[PDB]
Amino acid sequence: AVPAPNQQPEVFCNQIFINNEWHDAVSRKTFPTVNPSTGEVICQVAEGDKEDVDKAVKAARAAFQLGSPWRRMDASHRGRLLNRLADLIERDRTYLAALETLDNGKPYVISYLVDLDMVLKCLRYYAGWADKYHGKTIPIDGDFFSYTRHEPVGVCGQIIPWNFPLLMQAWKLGPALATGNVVVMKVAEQTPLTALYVANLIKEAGFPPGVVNIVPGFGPTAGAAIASHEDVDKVAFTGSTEIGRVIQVAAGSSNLKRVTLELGGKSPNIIMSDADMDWAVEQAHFALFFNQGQCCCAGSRTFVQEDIYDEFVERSVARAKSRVVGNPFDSKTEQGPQVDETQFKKILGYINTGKQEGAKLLCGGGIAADRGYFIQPTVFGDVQDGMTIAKEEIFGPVMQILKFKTIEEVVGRANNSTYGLAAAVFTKDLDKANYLSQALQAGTVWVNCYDVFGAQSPFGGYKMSGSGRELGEYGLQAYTEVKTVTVKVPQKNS
Amino acid sequence: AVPAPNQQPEVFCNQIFINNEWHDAVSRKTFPTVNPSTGEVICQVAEGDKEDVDKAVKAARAAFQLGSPWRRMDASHRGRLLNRLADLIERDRTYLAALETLDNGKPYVISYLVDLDMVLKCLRYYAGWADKYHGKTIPIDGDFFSYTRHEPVGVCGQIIPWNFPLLMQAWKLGPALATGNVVVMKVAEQTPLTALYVANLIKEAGFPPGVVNIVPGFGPTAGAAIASHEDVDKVAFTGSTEIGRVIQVAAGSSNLKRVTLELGGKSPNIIMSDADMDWAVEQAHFALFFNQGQCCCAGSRTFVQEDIYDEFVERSVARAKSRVVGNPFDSKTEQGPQVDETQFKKILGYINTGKQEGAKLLCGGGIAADRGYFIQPTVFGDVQDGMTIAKEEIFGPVMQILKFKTIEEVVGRANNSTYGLAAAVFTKDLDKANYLSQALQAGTVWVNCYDVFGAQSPFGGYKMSGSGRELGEYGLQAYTEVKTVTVKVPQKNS
Amino acid sequence: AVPAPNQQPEVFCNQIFINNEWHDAVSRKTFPTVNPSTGEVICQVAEGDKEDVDKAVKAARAAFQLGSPWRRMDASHRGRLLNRLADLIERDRTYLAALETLDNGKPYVISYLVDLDMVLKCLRYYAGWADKYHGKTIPIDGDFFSYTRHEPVGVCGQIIPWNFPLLMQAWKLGPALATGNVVVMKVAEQTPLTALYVANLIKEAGFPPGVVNIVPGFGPTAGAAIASHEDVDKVAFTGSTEIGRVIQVAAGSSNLKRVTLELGGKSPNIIMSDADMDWAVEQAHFALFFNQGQCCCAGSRTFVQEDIYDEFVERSVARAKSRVVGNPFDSKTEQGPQVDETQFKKILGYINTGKQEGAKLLCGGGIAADRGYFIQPTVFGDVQDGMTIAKEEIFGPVMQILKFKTIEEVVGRANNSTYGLAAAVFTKDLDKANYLSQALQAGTVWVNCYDVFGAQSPFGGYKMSGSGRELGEYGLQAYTEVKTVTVKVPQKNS
Amino acid sequence: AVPAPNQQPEVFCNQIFINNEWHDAVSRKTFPTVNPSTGEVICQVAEGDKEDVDKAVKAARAAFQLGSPWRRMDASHRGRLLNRLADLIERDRTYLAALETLDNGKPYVISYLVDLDMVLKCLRYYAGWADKYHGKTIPIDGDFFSYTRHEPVGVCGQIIPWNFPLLMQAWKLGPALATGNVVVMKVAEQTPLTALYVANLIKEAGFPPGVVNIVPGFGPTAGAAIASHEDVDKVAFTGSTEIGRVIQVAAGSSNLKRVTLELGGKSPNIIMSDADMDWAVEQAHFALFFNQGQCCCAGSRTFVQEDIYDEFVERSVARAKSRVVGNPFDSKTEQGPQVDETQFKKILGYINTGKQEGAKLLCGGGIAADRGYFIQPTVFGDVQDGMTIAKEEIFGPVMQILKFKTIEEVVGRANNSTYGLAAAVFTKDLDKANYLSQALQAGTVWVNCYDVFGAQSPFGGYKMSGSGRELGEYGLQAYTEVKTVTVKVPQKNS
Ligand SMILES: O=c1c(-c2ccc(O)cc2)coc2cc(O[C@@H]3O[C@H](CO)[C@@H](O)[C@H](O)[C@H]3O)ccc12
Ligand SMILES: O=c1c(-c2ccc(O)cc2)coc2cc(O[C@@H]3O[C@H](CO)[C@@H](O)[C@H](O)[C@H]3O)ccc12
Repeated sequence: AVPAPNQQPEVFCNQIFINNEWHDAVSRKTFPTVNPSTGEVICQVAEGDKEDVDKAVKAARAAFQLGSPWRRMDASHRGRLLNRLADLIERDRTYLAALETLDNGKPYVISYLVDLDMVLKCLRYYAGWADKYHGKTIPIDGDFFSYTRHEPVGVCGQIIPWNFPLLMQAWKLGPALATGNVVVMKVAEQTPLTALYVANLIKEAGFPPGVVNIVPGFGPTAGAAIASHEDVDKVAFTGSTEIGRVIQVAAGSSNLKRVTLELGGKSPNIIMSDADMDWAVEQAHFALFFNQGQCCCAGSRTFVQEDIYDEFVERSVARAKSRVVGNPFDSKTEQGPQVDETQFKKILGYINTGKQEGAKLLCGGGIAADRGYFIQPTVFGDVQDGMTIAKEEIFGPVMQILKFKTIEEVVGRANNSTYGLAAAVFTKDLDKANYLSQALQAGTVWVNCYDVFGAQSPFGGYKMSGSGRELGEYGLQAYTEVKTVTVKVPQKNS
Repeated sequence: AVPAPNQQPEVFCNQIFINNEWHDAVSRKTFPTVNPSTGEVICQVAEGDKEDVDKAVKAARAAFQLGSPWRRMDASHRGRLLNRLADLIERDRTYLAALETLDNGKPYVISYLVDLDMVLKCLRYYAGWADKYHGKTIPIDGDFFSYTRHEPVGVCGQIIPWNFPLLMQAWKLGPALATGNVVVMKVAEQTPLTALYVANLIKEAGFPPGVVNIVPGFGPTAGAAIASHEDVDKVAFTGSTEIGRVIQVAAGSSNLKRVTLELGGKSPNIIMSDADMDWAVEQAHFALFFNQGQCCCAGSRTFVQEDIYDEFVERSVARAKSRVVGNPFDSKTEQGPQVDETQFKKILGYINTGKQEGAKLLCGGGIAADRGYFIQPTVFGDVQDGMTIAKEEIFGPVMQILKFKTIEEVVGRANNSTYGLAAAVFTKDLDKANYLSQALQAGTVWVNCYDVFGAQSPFGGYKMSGSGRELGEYGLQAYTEVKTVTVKVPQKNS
Repeated sequence: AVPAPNQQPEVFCNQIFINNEWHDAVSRKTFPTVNPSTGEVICQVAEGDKEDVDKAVKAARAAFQLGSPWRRMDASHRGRLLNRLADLIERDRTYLAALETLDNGKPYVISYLVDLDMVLKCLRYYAGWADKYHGKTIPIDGDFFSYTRHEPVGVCGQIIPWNFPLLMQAWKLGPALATGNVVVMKVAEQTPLTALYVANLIKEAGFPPGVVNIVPGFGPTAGAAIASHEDVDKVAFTGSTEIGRVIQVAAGSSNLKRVTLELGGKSPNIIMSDADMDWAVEQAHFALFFNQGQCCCAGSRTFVQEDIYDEFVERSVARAKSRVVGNPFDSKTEQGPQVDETQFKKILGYINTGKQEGAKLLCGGGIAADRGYFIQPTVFGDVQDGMTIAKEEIFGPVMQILKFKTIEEVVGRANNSTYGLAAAVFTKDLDKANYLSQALQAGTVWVNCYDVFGAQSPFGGYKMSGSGRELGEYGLQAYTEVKTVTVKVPQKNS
Repeated sequence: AVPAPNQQPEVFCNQIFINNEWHDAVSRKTFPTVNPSTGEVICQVAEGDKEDVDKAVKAARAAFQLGSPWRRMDASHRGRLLNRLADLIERDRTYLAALETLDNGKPYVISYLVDLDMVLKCLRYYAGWADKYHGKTIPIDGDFFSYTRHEPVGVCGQIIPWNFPLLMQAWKLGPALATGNVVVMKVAEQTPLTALYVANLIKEAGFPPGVVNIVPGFGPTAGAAIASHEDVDKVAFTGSTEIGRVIQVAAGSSNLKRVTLELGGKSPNIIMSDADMDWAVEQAHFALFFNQGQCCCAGSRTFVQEDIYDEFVERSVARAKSRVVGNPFDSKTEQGPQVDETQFKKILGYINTGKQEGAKLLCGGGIAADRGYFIQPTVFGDVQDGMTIAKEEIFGPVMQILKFKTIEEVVGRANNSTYGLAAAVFTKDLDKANYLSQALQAGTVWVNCYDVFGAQSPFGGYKMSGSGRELGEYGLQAYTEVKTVTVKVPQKNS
């Protein structure tokens, strides 16, 4: 039930957002953001750098001062504000979904039904938490009354990637604002537009100036400035494992700001011989190909028990061959372009590595159109653990299918990775499902499904897939600083 | 009610502890540990380095393998084991208190009545948590059953300082073991002995081999090896802010292991004009001078409202002058030696800086004996915020007294620091107490008391005094890795 | 900032509400509801009895069937629905506040600014809980996976009084609906109208039929039918202690349905000699006189320390004398009529008892107008604990002022009661505040304030003032039935 | 690994236990307790009545006075005391197990390995909770600091049955003492001895006098006195649904004391066609026959899918026939006598009713020896839902086997009962397991197991099987009274 999109939405916001006002970079520099479907420049965007970050941080610090409107505001009112923002986003849903597709490349039907819905659910969920994250009264030894305050951690730097621009913004703003923090946010140069428009809505909703500040720009500049800033209390970063390390090192080298990381993965999707064949095949397809394969938790290692391997591979290849690649604004399109040229080439490079290393190319394997960054849905069979495409995050429409015999075997192989973001298990058997879900070293284990996200269930990596959790009650922890208050009393009684 | 101490306890453990066995360093090197009261070498200790740490980590990894005794053991049995350890420590309480005093220098009466009691309470507290830290069942959207497992984070490197050897070991082992982790622990070269003996008790209690491993040695070697290790999942460090940064950088540079830090402070102790004079004076004395001034949360900035300043200073100086410095085994001794020569000199250097910068030396200010590292209880009056001794952690028997007028003023001054470990407020007024406890940026705010610790109340730093919390339920968080399991079900019902 | 009221709002709903439809009583009987300001009949209302209750219960049971729209609905959607209801109530705020005043008698300014705001905050608060009340995953001994589901308790009978018609409905509906229960609600015969209109909004908001059912009528009929019903799972009752006992007896005599009770009180308001005189006097006045004295937690025993007694009494009498009694629709009116003739006479009876027993009548003491049920603000001084007006809930504009000397004395006197709903302490002293708040046996202790309610803080009685709590997270407990699920697994691991 | 029992343990305690002293009944009356294996009187026991209960309540009230040793004691010390008690019980384990068997009739091997182990785990579990049940600090609207104290509910009347004498005492004392309450306990006239000995241990462990008081006697006297007492704050009763109602009525008729109930059941044990036959058969046997069939949660309705019915019945009959009935002190004995003559006759009466109503008697059906109260393991086949033995709790060695076809069918039949204590599901299928566990209306649903209890997992009834939960964190709720404290502050900040 999807409203017709404006396939060329107007852009209203393309500057740096500080104190609820729009600003050029101090340097006046700008950078183009491209439509990945055409390769054409959509528009120019203010290129924030250290000096702009510095202004944003000072605005946030000021907004976070004891006695400020934001600090004095009732927690429940923070909730009202988050709900207002959600309402405004819903009002402009059709526009935002189109803009998202324009700048990112994902099919408009998905932007509208999936990304925007999830954004709304996330904000509305966290709205509910604003006045419900209690501290404790504690029965300490001796004649004392002891309790904890759950205070905001303070000025939060938030750095988000380009694969889910609006959704990532929501996953960050929701918990941070619900718990009374202020933020300086760096959005991805590939996809700055939708986030900037939301800032307009943040203003419209009534958030005090300085509470949310957005700085578009490049990573080694604006991003590094946030990570290294002496007055940023906490940084949250979603992106590559490689940059994640830069972030944590920067935090250690600067002011020991608190850090959470949502990084990449090479998530194993395990199909047992008793799985429902049709369901497993469609889910495995979805698990890998969703969002042009641009998911950190993509099912990029499809383990299939030998007894069903041949059939599973056949059906998978057929499903991949029938997948509709094309104009993201066309309702029939299942798969849009990759986000940019760098990704485009990286993916082609990996495909080549797959060919080179002896994986069986079963379909696709090349460019899918001659404008934009479209790539054919690609499937490799007989993939081995030692192969590059079996170890490294491809982040494109490239599926790896591996064969295994025993449950003990697949556990060891699935877990033999420095990633651990997610995993899935397809089986009808109670015991197998429980054995596997316990044994897999991943932040999320899905059973007979994949990519099931709920605002109420935490998500995050084991190992080098990250640290900390987002969503659910757990998502509040990293945005809270704990204070113990311990008072002498005349005589302690139970 | 204190048993007479053996003033020369025999040493039974001085090697590296791995798989419940004692080992020499691979290099066979050893290092002397000194009795700070005499300057004499107590004994030689195995000097662990990278290769030793590597063996310890492998032992831990093995003990943490799925299906291992430690992994399969009932959570409640982990609790039994912690209680057994506490029992064994209590059995050997008199010995351990003596050994603690011998190697550290703190008065034996305090070791016995304070340190060991606190050790016992910590372990017994955490024993109770072992089977009570629940995950969640979560009402996620759609036809799914979603829940979280609270799993052990895994192999935990733990690095502890010398000021509270036994207590720090307990604050680390308790939460870690209660939640089913394994540890590789680096103890301080100044104070290795008591921790090594406890390892014997850990074996005696029945903990599986590899669950707890201890590596004595130096920081830039053994410590750095742990922080940088590729198979250590989590590191907890207590020590200086300076080294804290090294730790977090090492974590970012290696495997993105999770990090918690308990660092230094320059905690403000605020005396309002309506405070109970006698109580405030005694508590302020205690707040600073306790444990030879070797507390991260020492009340090293004593702010006194002008109307009571003169009297407060007078009484403080008197109390300081009457403080008994001497042999830690003598029941009359209130203050032993500083831990070692480096600290000895650092403190003298700070005292000199205080004189140099124009603070009023009101008493002490020099060496207190000609053997060992004894320092006169020292008090500076009319201290100004810009002074070095008002900004930097001295970690010795050196009190700073500052004068202020208004509550608004003292809040801003107290908070004007990059530390934020603790603070205290002395007042009879309800409103003043609440205003201050809310406004002070510190991990713990004490009201009309100081240095009140309870195993049930969390403790840790704001700002550069650290990150994360120890003690209480909060102490379990950093030792837990959260897994979401999300299962497709036929039809979800409330 | 209050919109002008329609002083004769039209009535749209006066029937029994079942399955989102309006019905006459099976008997076709009706009863008048009166405007307490004039004594005139506002309108006729369906008089529900056992047979009507029976229909309502069956509708609720049906709506609660496994697989029903209400049972299958996402928890988060329950939240959306509660927020919609809140929105609809806000839309019709001016109307509802006027209708509330018309039927109940409270000043329209209060209905609008207080009752309706509180209604909105309650519903919006609970909307937030709907998908956040987790069960647990539990580390049980042995090779099992054990967890709990927090299920709805089921069909909930809810019986509410007349003193805060809209608010009481909110306090009941919020937690019940947030946790996915269904309700059969009995509203007070004195004040049925506003609750019935809200039922219309419940329908409009989109709640499935049968989820909320309302049955107007009398207590010994409709109420008793709910309490004794064989298919009602849980009953919540707010009202007199006397009827509370009937309710619990009925539950025990029928099907052992779960019970919570919010009953009366005789709450002590304790003014220490160091209190802020002006603040304490105004708050004490408010504490007693609010809502025509018709609050279960009214501060009906004002304990004043002897040193300030005379002045406090003087100021209190003056404040009471200046209190404006009259037409609730007039913006200048502070106090409307009592709810009905029965209460009117009960109160006059108590005033007479006060005179008879030797309390000092300091002002008021009689009827305040010759139409409606208006009573003069009345103050008794030198009240003694043994006096009837010091022991029994008057529920009218009748203040008792008692004198005391010591803190130990006042504690014992305040606690010497079979009520324990609330209490208050006025003092500037930290220690006194802490001593008293710990020692007073009451569900809520206010310090330097009174009647401070927040949707996030629980409220309920000690002793015979009730059992269970409303508001906050605690309010969810009585609406939840806990199921343990314990599953054999192949091998349990931490 | 079981120590040889003293088959005639000496009795040391047979009086009323008040203030850690032993007393005769005021009336000096005594009653015989019988050995159900022989029918011989073991010894005489003080017969407590109202006057004795009154003394016990006063002692408890006194021990619960503000400032008393028990009220002032550190929460953690409560835990130490519970652990000491557990230790003492373990010390006297062999003795207690024998005495339990002597008075109750259950096999000594079971008393020793099961009952006593469970007792120890329960107490040790709750010891850990003593200082961990936090209240909350709450982010309330306005300039206030609001928090809750979790206080003890107070004087707790606890009434326990005879089927698990020691275990029931533990399930009651653990949560109550851990949370700082005091108790007056009524133990069953059939089995008073072990609970009285434990009182001796309670004294030995160091519990202040009056904290635990035990009154042996009859139900309509001592029990009723507790339920109706004006100074008992809370009552917990385990027993028959019929008496449960008397208890709740008594609570409503007296002082509105808080009530929790653990009542009977007719729990369905559902065997699907894909279940592991051998496992299901042995578990179904255990589910029903354990403890002479005297478990409230006995699997007394065994539903078997038609395709496996014949085989399942055959194997069940064989297993029942081979069950060893005899002297509970003989290591070969699987089943002892029933608890007394009343039960003996009730069970025979039910067996006759089964024959009479047309159930197929497949084995047993009569008396098993001519001394004591031994009954043949009895199995009825082709049982129909309308039969009396299918509806009423038999509480003896009498198995009902019913046949069903579809999963929808069995859900409706299993749930068609006014009981709802427990249920079980045997199946290998993931979906079936999840569907059934969600749909069954029972406090505990076991999957592929039965009678799996853990101190950490809650247990209790839906419907008329009771209200409230015992064990786990949930077991603490009914022993806690919640107080909100709400303090005016100068300026509220997040
Ligand atoms: O990969 C996904 C991420 C994500 C978020 C943060 C990261 O760092 C990485 C990935 C977030 O949401 C997702 C939703 C996805 O699919 C959608 O999932 C939702 C609910 O799970 C459904 O409403 C839709 O049917 C389905 O299209 C798939 C992948 C992701
Ligand atoms: O500073 C203290 C630390 C500590 C621990 C870790 C750190 O990193 C820094 C400090 C631990 O324990 C302490 C106990 C202290 O005092 C004792 O504290 C306890 C309770 O607080 C009392 O029972 C004793 O009487 C009192 O002397 C004072 C300071 C510290």
